[PDB]
Formats: sequence, C-alpha cells, structure tokens
Amino acid sequence: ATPAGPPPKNFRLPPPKNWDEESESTIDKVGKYFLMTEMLRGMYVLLEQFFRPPYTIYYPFEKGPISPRFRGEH
Amino acid sequence: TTPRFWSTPLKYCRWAARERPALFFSVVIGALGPVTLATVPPLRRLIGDVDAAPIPLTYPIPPGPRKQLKGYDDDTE
Repeated sequence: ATPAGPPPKNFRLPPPKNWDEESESTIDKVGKYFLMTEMLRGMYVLLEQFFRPPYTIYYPFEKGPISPRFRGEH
Repeated sequence: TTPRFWSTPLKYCRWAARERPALFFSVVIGALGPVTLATVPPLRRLIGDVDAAPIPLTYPIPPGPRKQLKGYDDDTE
C-alpha cells in the first residue's frame, strides 16, 4: 500500500488528540454550534449570487457560440 | 476518554459543554429559573422596586357598617 524501500518520512499519522487536548475555545466551539455559523456563511454566498448577472441566453433570439469546426447536418 | 461526573465534576462539565452542548445548556437554563426566583426578587426589594398592587377582579366592597347616607331621595327626583 506504500512503495518498497523506506516508509515515507512521517507517513504515519500523529496519535489522536483527546477532546480536552483540542485547540478550540469552548466559547468559539459552543457558539458555532448554537448560532450555526458555517451554515450562515453559505446562505450569505447565495445572496452574493442573487445580485450578480445571470448566465442565461434567450433562445431562439440569441444563440450559443459555435466554432468553424462545428459538426452539424451534412 | 470521556470523563466521569463523580470522579471529576469540573472536568465533566467542560466536556459536556463542548461535546453535549444542547443537553448541557438545557440543564443550565433550567437551573437559571430556580436561581432567578431566588435572587432577583430580594434584590428588587433592595432597590425599592415594589411589586404593583393587584388589580380588582370583583366589585371592591369596603368593610365596616353602612354609612347612613342622606341625599338623592325620592323627593329630589
């Protein structure tokens, strides 16, 4: 599963950290749970799209781009 | 790994706030009601915030004997 020869330098993972060894303040950790902050960020990204121009083409009045090499009817 | 309340009471409370937040802070909020009953009302009476008198919900009949009124009689009609 690893190549022959010496194992990769630090291929083995570090030992797992216990819950109280983690570096995340309870205030930051508990706030992100109850306020649902990462879900709030994603909802904000959809507001950003809302106020951006759409990609839509009005067909059949506006056509999409075709190259000189296009392969249509004989 | 996860602690035991009766071996390490303070250490369990940190884990529960971090690992079981909705459950932990439910018991916290439920305890705040019992505390708020115990604390604010005496402090309110210290700062002089007297509780309002009750509103009347029946006719307020005064106590004692009748006053023996004189006035507004049939002759006045």
